[PDB]
Amino acid sequence: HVRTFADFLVYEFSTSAGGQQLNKCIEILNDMVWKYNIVTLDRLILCLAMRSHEGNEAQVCYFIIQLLLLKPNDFRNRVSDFVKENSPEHWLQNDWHTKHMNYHKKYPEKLYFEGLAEQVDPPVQIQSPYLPIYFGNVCLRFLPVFDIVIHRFLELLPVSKSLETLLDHLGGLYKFHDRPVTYLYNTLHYYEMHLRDRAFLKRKLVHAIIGSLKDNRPQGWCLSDTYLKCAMNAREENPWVPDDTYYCRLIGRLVDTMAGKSPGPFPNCDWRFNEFPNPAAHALHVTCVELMALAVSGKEVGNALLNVVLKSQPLVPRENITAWMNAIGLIITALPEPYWIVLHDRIVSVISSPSLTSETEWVGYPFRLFDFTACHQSYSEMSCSYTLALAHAVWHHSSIGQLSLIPKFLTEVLLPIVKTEFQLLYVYHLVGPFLQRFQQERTRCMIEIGVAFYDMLLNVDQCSTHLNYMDPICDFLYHMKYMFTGDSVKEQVEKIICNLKPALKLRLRFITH
Amino acid sequence: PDINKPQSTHAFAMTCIWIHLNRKAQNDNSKLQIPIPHSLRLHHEFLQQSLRNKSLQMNDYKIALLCNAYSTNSECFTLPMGALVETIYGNGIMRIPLPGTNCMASGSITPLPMNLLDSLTVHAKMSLIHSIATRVIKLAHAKSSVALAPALVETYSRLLVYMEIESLGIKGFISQLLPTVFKSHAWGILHTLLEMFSYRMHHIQPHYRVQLLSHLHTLAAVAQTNQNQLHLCVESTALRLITALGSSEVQPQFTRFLSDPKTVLSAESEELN
Amino acid sequence: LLEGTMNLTGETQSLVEQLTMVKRMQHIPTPLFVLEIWKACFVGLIESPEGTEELKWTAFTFLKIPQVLVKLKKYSDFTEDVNCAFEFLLKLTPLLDKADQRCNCDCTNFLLQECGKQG
Repeated sequence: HVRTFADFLVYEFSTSAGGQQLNKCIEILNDMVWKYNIVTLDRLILCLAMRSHEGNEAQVCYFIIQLLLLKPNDFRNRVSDFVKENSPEHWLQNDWHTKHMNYHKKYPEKLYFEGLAEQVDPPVQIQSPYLPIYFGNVCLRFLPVFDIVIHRFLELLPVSKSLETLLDHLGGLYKFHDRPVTYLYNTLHYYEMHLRDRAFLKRKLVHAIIGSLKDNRPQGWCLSDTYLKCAMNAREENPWVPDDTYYCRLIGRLVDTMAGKSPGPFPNCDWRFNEFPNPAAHALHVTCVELMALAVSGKEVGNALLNVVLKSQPLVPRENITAWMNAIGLIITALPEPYWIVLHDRIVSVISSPSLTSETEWVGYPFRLFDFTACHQSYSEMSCSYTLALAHAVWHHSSIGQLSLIPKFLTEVLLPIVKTEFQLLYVYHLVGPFLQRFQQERTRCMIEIGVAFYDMLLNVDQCSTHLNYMDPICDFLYHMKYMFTGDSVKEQVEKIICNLKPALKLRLRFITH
Repeated sequence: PDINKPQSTHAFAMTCIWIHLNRKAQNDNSKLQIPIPHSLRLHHEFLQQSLRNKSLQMNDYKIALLCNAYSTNSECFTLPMGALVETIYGNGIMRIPLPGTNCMASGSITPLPMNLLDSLTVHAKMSLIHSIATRVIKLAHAKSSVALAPALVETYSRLLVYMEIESLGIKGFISQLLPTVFKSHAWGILHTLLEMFSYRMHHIQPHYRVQLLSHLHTLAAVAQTNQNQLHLCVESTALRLITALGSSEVQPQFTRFLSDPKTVLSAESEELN
Repeated sequence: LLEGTMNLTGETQSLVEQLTMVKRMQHIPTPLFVLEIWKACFVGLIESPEGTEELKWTAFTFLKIPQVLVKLKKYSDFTEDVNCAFEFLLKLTPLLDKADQRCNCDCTNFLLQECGKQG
């Protein structure tokens, strides 16, 4: 019923002339919703916001919501009193019932068309007994609708200023929100495309949510000091671009929280009544929220996060770097796609290094050149070891959805670049360990990786005179055949096998069967 | 030591341990009698004289001391247990007026705080939960129009947090108390349970959540949910639960209910789905 | 590292004869020998704590080992082996960077000039 009326109202407002008519219409709408209490405000606004209009009708309905919220003084004189006489912490106090009585007697609530009953000229009285109400009011019933209408407003482009004024006037409602941080995280991660260009709106949103609850919670619970000091101020066409020390501080807070410290960078809380079961989860969510809300594009942020460990950087001591790898992987996997997509370009850059193609001074094992545990002694050769370690760490903490993007990259980009055997060994070391996960969850990816490996071997064999490490390669191929792929990749293998050099053909007879 | 410190309860714990073992000496007393240790008798002297006195209240923690000492007794536990019960229940003390028309509740408004609630043992906890459940189901079967005491519903909310009691807690409650209260056809106790669900928990396991949502759709559809308050409550809880689902848990949760999708979604309201 | 730790005041003849004896005992190519010597010297320098021990280690690794290399030349083709060992050593960027940032100067340039002085 209410949705059809909501559609009628927006259609009427799409045909209503602007001026005094609009003001009187919004006033009489306020009167129906509250002066007679025909319908609770939350249901009516949810019905208005659950429309699928196209063109200017969406703007008309959005503007009608805006006029119904902020123009009306009566709605405001309730949320301010509620947020001034109540606090989110309920388990720590014993005098809540009388405060509820005071608030409810200040503003009576009618749910059985009471106000509509009194206004009738004949005397109409309601005699249906109520039911026990211990926690209910209009503000808490309206709060989820407020969140959903914030989402609807972000879906459309020219209604940014309405969002700004709505937040600036009703930021106090979120003092009682049960899970505000996760709401921010999901909202910012879901609308990244629509918010990469509007940095001011994103800054306003995050600032309002954090400053809503800046009094009850202890100091430094969500945001860092440097961000609350520099970037908190209004922009002046010179957005605060950070140096590497800021990123180093963020990663250090996460590894200190996860490792376990008695003082702790984050003050302790009662996890029984919070939304985050563990300190580690809370730290991960707040770090992701703070890093994702910057005005810098994703590529530079991701590149800086990677360069925290790649480049020679103090404040990161040795014999502890695996924890830093862990923190980087956990943070970068939760960020949206434009941030973590830079690792492919990093691998492409390192595979084209001169030390892999021409400078092959090291005639010994390349097997120990790629073992990062050799960092125990001072053998961190080049970025090859560090990039290999980060690729392993990032792909370990990633889901199958992120890993499914690997075979296309392997068969499209790296295929026409690998010429020598060291690059082939590098890609083998890079891809090998995750065949288990691939076979568990997606067999098509397994087929693609097998055929890509065979094609790469053929290209290297055609373009290279000889292979000094053919025995490990043959052993690895036999292991892959007898463990993971079984006998599924058969038809596409004989054509590649038949064209190889006679020694490889002699040592790969059993592959075809 | 001093009683006001909760840690001193831990100090008395070993003494209570001995008491429990002597209670196991109640039956088969002729086999394996173990005498009192030397240093414990001075401590043991205090508790019995405390038991003999008839001035016990939450000002100190001696009420919790008695509960921990005698939880395994059928005659010594009944006095402290009741002594908590009428205080958190208001057994006919007064009729405080709830907001709206025809809403009468008991005069008790002060529940047990966290320090006192966490100063008890698991057995006393489950005994209290069972007693509260028995009287609330008794009120539901008696068709009482009197609203329950606010202090006891706050205590009810504060006793479901503990994770160790899921055998007796949320599973048993959702499985038994809710269908029985629904079948009693009261809709006052039902409304109190629904509003407690809405604004008084944070950690509920996903299968309990989906079962509760299916219960709401069952109760929401039939049983004449035409009264404005009932549908508002049901409407509010249907949107509060749906909008709070975890991102990575919905996929393993809904794959269990694939055969009958009608139990997890509504028909009358398009807003929910 | 053992020779540089304790008996820094000993005669270099014993060190030279021990190094040649070890080289003969297990077949070691010359570039690997020189690269291992330089890497051992640098890693011993880096781990030295602040104080007179750092000064002693710097003096050892920048003064004494050129005479060891000169005596190896005299007892023993060696020039290109030294160049090859140096180009191996130059690949290790993080070790050189840590050693450089510890001593607040480009120690590689000073080492190259010192070895060039010896010819």
